[PDB]
Amino acid sequence: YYSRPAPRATADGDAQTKLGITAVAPAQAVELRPNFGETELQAVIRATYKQLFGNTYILEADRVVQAESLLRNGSINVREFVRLLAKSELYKERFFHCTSNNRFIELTFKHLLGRAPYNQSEFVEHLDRYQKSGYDAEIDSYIDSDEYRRVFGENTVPYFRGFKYQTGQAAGVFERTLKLYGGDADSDTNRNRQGQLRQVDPQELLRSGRGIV
Amino acid sequence: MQDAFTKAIVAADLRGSFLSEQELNQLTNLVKESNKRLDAVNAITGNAAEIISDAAHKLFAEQTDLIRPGGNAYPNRRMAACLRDMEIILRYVSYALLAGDASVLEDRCLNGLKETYVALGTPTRSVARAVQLMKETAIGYVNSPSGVTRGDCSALVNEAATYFDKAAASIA
Amino acid sequence: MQDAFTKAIVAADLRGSFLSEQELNQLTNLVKESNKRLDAVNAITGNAAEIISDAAHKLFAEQTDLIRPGGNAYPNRRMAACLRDMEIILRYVSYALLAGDASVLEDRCLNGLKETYVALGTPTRSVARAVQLMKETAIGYVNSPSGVTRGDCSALVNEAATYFDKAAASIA
Amino acid sequence: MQDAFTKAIVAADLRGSFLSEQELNQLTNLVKESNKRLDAVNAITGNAAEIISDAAHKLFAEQTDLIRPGGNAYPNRRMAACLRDMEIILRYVSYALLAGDASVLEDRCLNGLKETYVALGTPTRSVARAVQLMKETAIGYVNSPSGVTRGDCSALVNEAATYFDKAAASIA
Amino acid sequence: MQDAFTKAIVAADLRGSFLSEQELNQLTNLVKESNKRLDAVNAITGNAAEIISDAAHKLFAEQTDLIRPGGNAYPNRRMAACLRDMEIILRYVSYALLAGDASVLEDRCLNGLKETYVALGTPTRSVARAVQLMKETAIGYVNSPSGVTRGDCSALVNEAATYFDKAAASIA
Amino acid sequence: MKTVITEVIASADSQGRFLNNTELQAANGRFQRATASMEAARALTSNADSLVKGAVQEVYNKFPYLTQPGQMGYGDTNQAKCARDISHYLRFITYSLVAGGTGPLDDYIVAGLREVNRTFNLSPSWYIEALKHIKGKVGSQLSGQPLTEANAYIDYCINALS
Amino acid sequence: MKTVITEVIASADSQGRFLNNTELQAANGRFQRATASMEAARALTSNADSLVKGAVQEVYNKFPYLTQPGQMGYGDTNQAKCARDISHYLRFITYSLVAGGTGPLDDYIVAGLREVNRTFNLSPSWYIEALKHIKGKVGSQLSGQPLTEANAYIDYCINALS
Amino acid sequence: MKTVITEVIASADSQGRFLNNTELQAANGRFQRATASMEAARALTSNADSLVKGAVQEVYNKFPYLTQPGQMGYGDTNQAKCARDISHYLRFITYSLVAGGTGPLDDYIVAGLREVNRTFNLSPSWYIEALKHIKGKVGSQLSGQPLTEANAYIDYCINALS
Amino acid sequence: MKTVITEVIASADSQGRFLNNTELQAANGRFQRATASMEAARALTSNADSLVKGAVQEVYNKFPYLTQPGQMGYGDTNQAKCARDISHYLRFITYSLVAGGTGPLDDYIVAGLREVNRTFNLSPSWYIEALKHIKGKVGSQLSGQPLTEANAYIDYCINALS
Ligand SMILES: *[C@H](C)[C@H]1/C(=C/c2[nH]c(/C=C3N=C(/C=C4\NC(=O)C(CC)=C4C)C(C)=C\3CCC(=O)O)c(CCC(=O)O)c2C)NC(=O)[C@@H]1C
Ligand SMILES: *[C@H](C)[C@H]1/C(=C/c2[nH]c(/C=C3N=C(/C=C4\NC(=O)C(CC)=C4C)C(C)=C\3CCC(=O)O)c(CCC(=O)O)c2C)NC(=O)[C@@H]1C
Ligand SMILES: *[C@H](C)[C@H]1/C(=C/c2[nH]c(/C=C3N=C(/C=C4\NC(=O)C(CC)=C4C)C(C)=C\3CCC(=O)O)c(CCC(=O)O)c2C)NC(=O)[C@@H]1C
Ligand SMILES: *[C@H](C)[C@H]1/C(=C/c2[nH]c(/C=C3N=C(/C=C4\NC(=O)C(CC)=C4C)C(C)=C\3CCC(=O)O)c(CCC(=O)O)c2C)NC(=O)[C@@H]1C
Ligand SMILES: *[C@H](C)[C@H]1/C(=C/c2[nH]c(/C=C3N=C(/C=C4\NC(=O)C(CC)=C4C)C(C)=C\3CCC(=O)O)c(CCC(=O)O)c2C)NC(=O)[C@@H]1C
Ligand SMILES: *[C@H](C)[C@H]1/C(=C/c2[nH]c(/C=C3N=C(/C=C4\NC(=O)C(CC)=C4C)C(C)=C\3CCC(=O)O)c(CCC(=O)O)c2C)NC(=O)[C@@H]1C
Ligand SMILES: *[C@H](C)[C@H]1/C(=C/c2[nH]c(/C=C3N=C(/C=C4\NC(=O)C(CC)=C4C)C(C)=C\3CCC(=O)O)c(CCC(=O)O)c2C)NC(=O)[C@@H]1C
Ligand SMILES: *[C@H](C)[C@H]1/C(=C/c2[nH]c(/C=C3N=C(/C=C4\NC(=O)C(CC)=C4C)C(C)=C\3CCC(=O)O)c(CCC(=O)O)c2C)NC(=O)[C@@H]1C
Ligand SMILES: *[C@H](C)[C@H]1/C(=C/c2[nH]c(/C=C3N=C(/C=C4\NC(=O)C(CC)=C4C)C(C)=C\3CCC(=O)O)c(CCC(=O)O)c2C)NC(=O)[C@@H]1C
Ligand SMILES: *[C@H](C)[C@H]1/C(=C/c2[nH]c(/C=C3N=C(/C=C4\NC(=O)C(CC)=C4C)C(C)=C\3CCC(=O)O)c(CCC(=O)O)c2C)NC(=O)[C@@H]1C
Ligand SMILES: *[C@H](C)[C@H]1/C(=C/c2[nH]c(/C=C3N=C(/C=C4\NC(=O)C(CC)=C4C)C(C)=C\3CCC(=O)O)c(CCC(=O)O)c2C)NC(=O)[C@@H]1C
Repeated sequence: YYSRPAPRATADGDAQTKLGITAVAPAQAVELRPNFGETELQAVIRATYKQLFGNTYILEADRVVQAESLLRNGSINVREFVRLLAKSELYKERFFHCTSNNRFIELTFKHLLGRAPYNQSEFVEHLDRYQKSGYDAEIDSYIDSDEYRRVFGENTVPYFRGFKYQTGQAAGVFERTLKLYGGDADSDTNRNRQGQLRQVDPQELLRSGRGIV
Repeated sequence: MQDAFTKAIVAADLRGSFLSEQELNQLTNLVKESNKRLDAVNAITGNAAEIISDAAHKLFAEQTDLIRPGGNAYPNRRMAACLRDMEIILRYVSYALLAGDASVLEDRCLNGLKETYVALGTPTRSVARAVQLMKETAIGYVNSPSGVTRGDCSALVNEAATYFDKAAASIA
Repeated sequence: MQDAFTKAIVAADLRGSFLSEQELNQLTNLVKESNKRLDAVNAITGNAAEIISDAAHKLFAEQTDLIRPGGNAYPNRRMAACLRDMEIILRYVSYALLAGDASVLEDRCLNGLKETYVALGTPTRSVARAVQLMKETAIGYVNSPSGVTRGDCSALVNEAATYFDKAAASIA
Repeated sequence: MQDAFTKAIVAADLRGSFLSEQELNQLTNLVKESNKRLDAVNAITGNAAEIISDAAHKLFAEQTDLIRPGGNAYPNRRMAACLRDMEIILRYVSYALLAGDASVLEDRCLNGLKETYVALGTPTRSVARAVQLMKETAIGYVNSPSGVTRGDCSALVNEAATYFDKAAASIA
Repeated sequence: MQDAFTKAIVAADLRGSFLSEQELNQLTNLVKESNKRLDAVNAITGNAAEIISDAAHKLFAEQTDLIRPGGNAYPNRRMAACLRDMEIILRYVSYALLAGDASVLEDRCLNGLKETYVALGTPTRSVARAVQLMKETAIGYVNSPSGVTRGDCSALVNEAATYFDKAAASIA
Repeated sequence: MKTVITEVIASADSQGRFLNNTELQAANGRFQRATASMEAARALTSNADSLVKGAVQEVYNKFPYLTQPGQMGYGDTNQAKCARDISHYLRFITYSLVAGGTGPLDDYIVAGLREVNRTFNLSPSWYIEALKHIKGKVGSQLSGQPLTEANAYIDYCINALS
Repeated sequence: MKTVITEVIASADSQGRFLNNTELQAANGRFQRATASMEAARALTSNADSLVKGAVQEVYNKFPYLTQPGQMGYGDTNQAKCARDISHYLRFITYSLVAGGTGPLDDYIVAGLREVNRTFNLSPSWYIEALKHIKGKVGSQLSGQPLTEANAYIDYCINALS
Repeated sequence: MKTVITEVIASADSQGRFLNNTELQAANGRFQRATASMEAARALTSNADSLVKGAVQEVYNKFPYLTQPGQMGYGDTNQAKCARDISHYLRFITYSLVAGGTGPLDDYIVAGLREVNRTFNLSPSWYIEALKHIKGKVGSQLSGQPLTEANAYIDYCINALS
Repeated sequence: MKTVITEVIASADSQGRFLNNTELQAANGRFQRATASMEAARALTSNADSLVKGAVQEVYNKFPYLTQPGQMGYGDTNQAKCARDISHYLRFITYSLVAGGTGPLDDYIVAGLREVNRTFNLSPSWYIEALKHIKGKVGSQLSGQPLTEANAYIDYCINALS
């Protein structure tokens, strides 16, 4: 009696595999170590490029050789490597110049922290930041922020934190990130028909609190 | 965020007006109850672990299938999640109770919870049930403490209920 | 992830039971074929570069427009992406072949692919074609190797086919 | 990383030469022992928890002060760390044992450890002691198993020792 | 972090003992002064902007060269920094004052400050000066407020001084 | 909005922990104080108007040239605005007292203060005087803790403005 | 270490702002409460020993088998330890009361609790009883707020242990 | 799920490369071993029940007090559960042998083990005995590599539990 | 360097866990295979030279124009290099066999292959032929698994080159 196939009889994996989030859910974390083999280096590099650029395809010409060398000497940590990629023509061309600032913020949020944006205020602090100071100062505020430091603070490639309960999460990340992720073959792409557009609808943000400012 | 005080303010602001004397008297009295309010919260926090433990036992006695192979609370990993969730909801409820306002609870905790549960395939109904089971146990403590000055806590008790219920409803 | 073994387990689990003796004998037999299975994989991997190269040539001879200005495989950048896609698909197929299960292929590789292709404007039909072209060439090698002990690989060959086809279908 | 095989290669490479026949015979022999090698590792991993548990008990019986207020293993938080550390070292040692090479152990684990311990005020001596305590217990299992084919493991046993000792030394 | 209370605890802990009755009486009385303590802090915070503004004016009247081309407070950008810094130091000092302990100030703020100043080429001397200038102005307010119950604040005033001075010294 | 109560919740929430004794202690503080705070608010609310008149006025004495033609202080529209504004400051300081935190002040007034003021060429100085003058008057109608509270908040703005 | 005072500083510090009225209110709360807290500590400190004896004892009644040979409760060493431990918990509870925050408890007792207990096979249950028994005794020597405080902290551990 | 085969795929996949000789070597290992593994599973599967009875039983001998009224071991419901549980562990162990990896164990049993056990106050110790007793029995029906395999997995749990 | 043994360690290490049964299975695979691998290496090592001559030669037949003056194949220096290179390929394939992984190949030969070849205008094609010709010869001296292994590695390069 206490052992009997339940009538639902869904597997453990089932719930993830049905959504297509099976790889990202408890994502694996890639760390660069104090002395690195030639393969660890090349894993880290592949993982960064895949996560920052959103599984969009980076050719052989697109790669940035210098940043990778500095990463090989030990002269920059992985966290610095991430900033160099993020502050780069190639990133800016894909997720910044073609989209709207509302679209970019949600992208960078996803790229540099696997979650989607928790609420409407997150858009206010990051849009005003951008008018006051550069793009660059904005990008820094992400890597500089404590949440980036607290998880994957140094020598760890950023990984999706969405799709798993994180402390101080808002509800309705889960759904929001599902709008952003959309499967292992999907990729956000500057160059698709109808351009680069926000998936996260603006009314669901307000659904989480909206204070004054 | 928001709470009882802040809220009343905001209202007042849109009228563009100083606070009504009547309105002050809401807050004035709200203050007076503070001490009661606090003890209420304290009681929950103090008994937290238990509240859950209890509720769970009852939940699983009722819906045997959850813990059967293929059910939603099986295997361990899932079970763990389910416990974790209960706790969270509780945590928020408490928060609200102190604030004297649902908001905090609605925004961080409830809003979009349903949809999550749907996508996962977790049965919303059962979740709701658990929340109630919790409710009852919790009130149990709020209402029957030791070493507190005896008096009437009903007002608070009911508000507590409401919070639990908003939870139950929105999840369900 | 999943593979032939793991899968059978999972099935067994939902029934709530130890593995049927009958069911073991599926796996027992599956093991025996291993060696064949392996060589199959080895053959693909060994010839990879060529498989693609070949398929491409044929693909472009057929669908001249892809490589014309305005088509999908023009200019260079695009062409490169298309080669690369072909490789990825192949890569997965191989993986599956070893696992003895479609899953890996469906989840990592095919999942979302159609929609992507749509958004890009890439003509799904042509993609499917390419996959087939690959299929045939690949089988070619699997089935005609050198220095391997002679025997029957059909069973494996067909399963290979199926994988390719799942690909073709889901893309298309 | 590195291991016995890779190592020999590297050496050979700098000379610019094919592997010496003599050198092959090191590796050839190494292969032969594999089975023994493996079981050794298996024994450690199997008993891991225990090994530590044991060593700790003894460590604290000896150096009572570590667990006294003001000592280094007090309070809980610190104690936890100390246990964790022991384990880690073990983990590495095992790794090495399989690889047939100290490197992995030295580079990931031992390197810088002394100085850390110093800065914190951790008494390196005691750490070293713990490592030995572990060593003895571990060998205990490696060397006295049940259901393994009886034969001589000494060669492996000694190599095991050495690893433990490199640890002890570099920490100390 | 640390503060007066926590500190005493920690001491007690290493002895391994409950707090001595004598020691409690330090804290008991410390509590009693709270109200005074608070008002002190309040006074600083209330006047913050001014405190600085003032100190700066005086600093620049004295060391004209700082504001000349080639000096350290020129151009605007630098000037801004210099103001910002002063403020920060102040902020911390206040924090300490509330805590009833230097620590917070030393650890968050003063630690590394000197070296920074050095590397930049900022003249530490002048920095120190500014800190004092601030000190005097600040005391000014602490000691001459409006609407406060008349009584003796000396004890607090001196402690305030000390904090400022630790600052001055470590920077210098 | 930052009040005592909201903050402790926030902090508790971030760490992911239940409200324990630590936070309640803090809350308690807010509630005990309220009695004084509330009193102060009742006092400001009542004399509002009079405070406002006095302030606006003051400003003009302090900066005569404002009332000259071609200036900002000149022509009724502006005077009306000037009144309004100070009334807005007055209502919000009262809100803060009651809410038991700077919160109301911060987002409603302090946020974006600078840029607004820059783009419309409102000189902070003015406002300040207004406030100061107020502070002085309040320093009669109130006493003891009630007073102290009133000050705190009034100042908080001075500092933000400057 | 988490106390009321440290927290508000922390929060203030993070945002990069001066301590304003908001935080002081909170601080005030901590100080007002202290009088009760302090009282409670004096009471526990004095009866320490007696509480400890009673507790240890209790545990054995509750779990007779522990005292049998080949068990954990058996042989003086273990009994000594068991005593020590409970005494440490009490010392931290007294420390917390005085510090006015869970801080002391968190850092000494709680952090790493699980793993310690796992590796040495200490059953939380035991400790708990100890505490409960204590709580009961304390429920005589104390009264009103002093009592309430004592409880809070004692419980906080129960919850952490369980 | 972690099996040999899945892992090499994973590793291959991460680097973005075809399965080359390196991985196949590894795979081969898994397949060669299987014959022994499979044998072991057939043996456990058959004697399941008997192993279970024996284990449950053992536990009670080891911890008499459990069967007393007011305890956990007492009253059939609990006994039923206790049985169930041990059976689940065995099923996963058989699954693992066949799958050729710890995977099945990890995902069903191990992940979340601690917290479950904590919240329901299941003492790891118990399970352990069960396992040990089992291990001892298995140490008769099996021999050579088949045995060795069985052990590995059984232990793996002991370690996870402790 | 990527060998079976190194990888499993790596994977184990990343997760932060002990080597469990899963990995050992894999290792075992590597060791069983070795016997064949090792044999193959002994065979290549011995016939090295002869293989090299034959290859170099072949290339020229395949691409006559190379030997003409003003070309790359022309003048002894180049021929010497060409020999050297193929010998380098030959020694490293042998290393891989013994190491039981592509590791050695990847790090020496493959990494940077493209750019080197581009900057010096070495046409991959050439190398390829060399290899193919080799493969053909090896296809006589070896047989069964030993052969299979040799191929795998030889190919691995073909694929990398192309
Ligand atoms: C327990 C009473 C019931 C139950 C719970 C349950 N939940 C999950 C999985 C998740 N739960 C959440 C929920 C939250 N995310 C949030 O932000 C909040 C608060 C705002 C909650 C409460 C999430 C995100 C997950 C998925 C990710 C994770 O595991 O952390 C499960 C597991 C289902 C799965 O496949 O993941 C379960 C079982 N379900 C029941 O059966 C009980 C009735
Ligand atoms: C309501 C569910 C229960 C109840 C409560 C009750 N409490 C009081 C009075 C007080 N309660 C507290 C408690 C606190 N004040 C604080 O500042 C804190 C945080 C550190 C706490 C936990 C205090 C201090 C008081 C005042 C003194 C006292 O103990 O009485 C009352 C009395 C009525 C009032 O308005 O104060 C009551 C009724 N009584 C019930 O019926 C339930 C058991
Ligand atoms: C080639 C056979 C045909 C073809 C393909 C094609 N694809 C793209 C662009 C993309 N393809 C993908 C797909 C994948 N990403 C993955 O990870 C996987 C496997 C898991 C796949 C298959 C993606 C994401 C892109 C976007 C890449 C990027 O943005 O850099 C193109 C280029 C189209 C474009 O405009 O970029 C093409 C041509 N299309 C054909 O015409 C061939 C028949
Ligand atoms: C099938 C597509 C073609 C075919 C295959 C075939 N292979 C064997 C036997 C073996 N092949 C291998 C290969 C491997 N084993 C390993 O461990 C590895 C990775 C390191 C490889 C590459 C081995 C070891 C064997 C056993 C000995 C042998 O090679 O003969 C057979 C024989 C059947 C059997 O083993 O049961 C067959 C048929 N032969 C063809 O002609 C097919 C087109
Ligand atoms: C050494 C410390 C003790 C010892 C070892 C010993 N082992 C064997 C033989 C084998 N042991 C294994 C073990 C494994 N091979 C694997 O692939 C794996 C992982 C899945 C393991 C765990 C195997 C397979 C063998 C061969 C067959 C057998 O029945 O043992 C021997 C025999 C000699 C040899 O090298 O084969 C010995 C001596 N025996 C002791 O008593 C030592 C204390
Ligand atoms: C003002 C009284 C004097 C002065 C100050 C000054 N500081 C800088 C630059 C910096 N000052 C600091 C200060 C800090 N670092 C810390 O860690 C802390 C405490 C936590 C402080 C207060 C730092 C970090 C900098 C460098 C970065 C920055 O942008 O400020 C300058 C400018 C230096 C420059 O060349 O840019 C100045 C002028 N120097 C004077 O002339 C005054 C006597
Ligand atoms: C010291 C530099 C000056 C001074 C101080 C002084 N203050 C009091 C008494 C109080 N001051 C406060 C202030 C606060 N308590 C709080 O909780 C808060 C935060 C919101 C504040 C700002 C309070 C409440 C008191 C108690 C009542 C009162 O105001 O009298 C005294 C009186 C002595 C005492 O210890 O109670 C004194 C002396 N007075 C001076 O002469 C100095 C210039
Ligand atoms: C009074 C000291 C001086 C004065 C005031 C005056 N104000 C404006 C215009 C504005 N006043 C404000 C201020 C506020 N509006 C808000 O929403 C808030 C926060 C709640 C404040 C503090 C604003 C925003 C405006 C700008 C737009 C508007 O019309 O509201 C003017 C008009 C200046 C202009 O039109 O450019 C004036 C004159 N008038 C005096 O006599 C004093 C010099
Ligand atoms: C008492 C209810 C039972 C009991 C307990 C007991 N404890 C140990 C051993 C330890 N207990 C602790 C606890 C602490 N040490 C700390 O540093 C702190 C924080 C201040 C605590 C709470 C620790 C760390 C140990 C481990 C080693 C040590 O020497 O303390 C034992 C001994 C078990 C062993 O194997 O060493 C026992 C028996 N004793 C009884 O009589 C009750 C059953
Ligand atoms: C047997 C050694 C002892 C015992 C155990 C016992 N267990 C429970 C309850 C649970 N035990 C588990 C364990 C698992 N459930 C799973 O799904 C898995 C993974 C497959 C495991 C290992 C769980 C999750 C529960 C809680 C859910 C449930 O109610 O089934 C009990 C009942 C606890 C209660 O408080 O009701 C008992 C008694 N029974 C004995 O007699 C031994 C002492
Ligand atoms: C042989 C097929 C053809 C040929 C060869 C040739 N090679 C070079 C130059 C280089 N060859 C290599 C290759 C390697 N060096 C390495 O270190 C490795 C990996 C370990 C390899 C594979 C390198 C690196 C060089 C460049 C450095 C150098 O010039 O020595 C040349 C020289 C070409 C030039 O323009 O200088 C030549 C000619 N020539 C023939 O006969 C064949 C056509």
